[PDB]
Amino acid sequence: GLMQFTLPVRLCKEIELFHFDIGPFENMWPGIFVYMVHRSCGTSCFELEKLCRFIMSVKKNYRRVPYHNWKHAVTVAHCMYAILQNNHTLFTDLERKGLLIACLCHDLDHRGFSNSYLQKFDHPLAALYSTSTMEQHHFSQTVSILQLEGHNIFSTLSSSEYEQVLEIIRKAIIATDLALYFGNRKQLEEMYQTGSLNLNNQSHRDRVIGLMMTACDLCSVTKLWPVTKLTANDIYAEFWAEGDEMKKLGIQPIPMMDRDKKDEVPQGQLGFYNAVAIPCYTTLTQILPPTEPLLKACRDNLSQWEKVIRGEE
Ligand SMILES: Cc1ncc(C)n2nc(CCc3nc(N4CCCC4)nn3C)nc12
Ligand SMILES: [Mg+2]
Ligand SMILES: [Zn+2]
Repeated sequence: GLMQFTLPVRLCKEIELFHFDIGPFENMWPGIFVYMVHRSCGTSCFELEKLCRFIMSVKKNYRRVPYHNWKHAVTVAHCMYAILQNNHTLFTDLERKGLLIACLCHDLDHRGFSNSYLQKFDHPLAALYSTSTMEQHHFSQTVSILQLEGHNIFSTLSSSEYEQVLEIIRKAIIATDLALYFGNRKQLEEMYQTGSLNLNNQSHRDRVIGLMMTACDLCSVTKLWPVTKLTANDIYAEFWAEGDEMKKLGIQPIPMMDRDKKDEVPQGQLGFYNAVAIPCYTTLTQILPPTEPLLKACRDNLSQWEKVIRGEE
């Protein structure tokens, strides 16, 4: 109970910043997550023994894929931590509890393949979940792990608080389906510009948490350039293997997943920053001004991709 987690000085200071990289030491990532819960939520939020057992079962249910792996989970949780710590008073006790968990769990048992590839392969998950296929699976894996003996980190919540937190987690995880992001951000933009945006309205909160989830999920584009660039290699390592698997089914993949179009990666990154990332962080900064460092870093990384195209690197 009197047992804080503490980090070395460099990590203790830099973990507070949006651009923090959790580092290559896999065995330090659980401590980093517990540290973040203890500070964003409190030392009393979860029973340490149950939290530790839950974190280790979540880790075991991420696969050894290039991008959608345990490092991505903890990375997306850290970005959410930074958002929560810069907007202290905007969020409920249950939201602080649920959102770090949602982030850690949001790609549970990812196989390295898009919802599109499961549907073309006719994977059993695509018959059980016709839209947001992997994201319904990730939420289902989360509930499974919460129900293992000694793993119910929410056991001290009332039955109605328990239903509320699992509903915050379900919506947060579904919102990481990027097909849902475009319309979500469009509605949030209209609501903020016409001044109808209202954070006492639950359906509006749900949208704002949805956007926070997209922002955390995309946060490789907000890191120092060497982090951004090397993460991009992992993203394509997945996409190109899926492209290979599309060609095995007799289907030309989209350019994004075709390794024959390696040479076009810099231009593909531009499209992605202009169509997805910059608009995401723009709308987020309008709604939650202290998240502006995410927009600023994204714009710096867009400018680095522009430099690659100009042969200046
Ligand atoms: C950084 C990042 N974070 C998250 C996600 C989901 N993504 N997805 C991307 C891929 C962007 C992209 N690349 C291409 N190509 C066309 C031919 C060459 C490459 N098209 N597009 C849209 N980057 C990311
Ligand atoms: Mg996902
Ligand atoms: Zn993700």
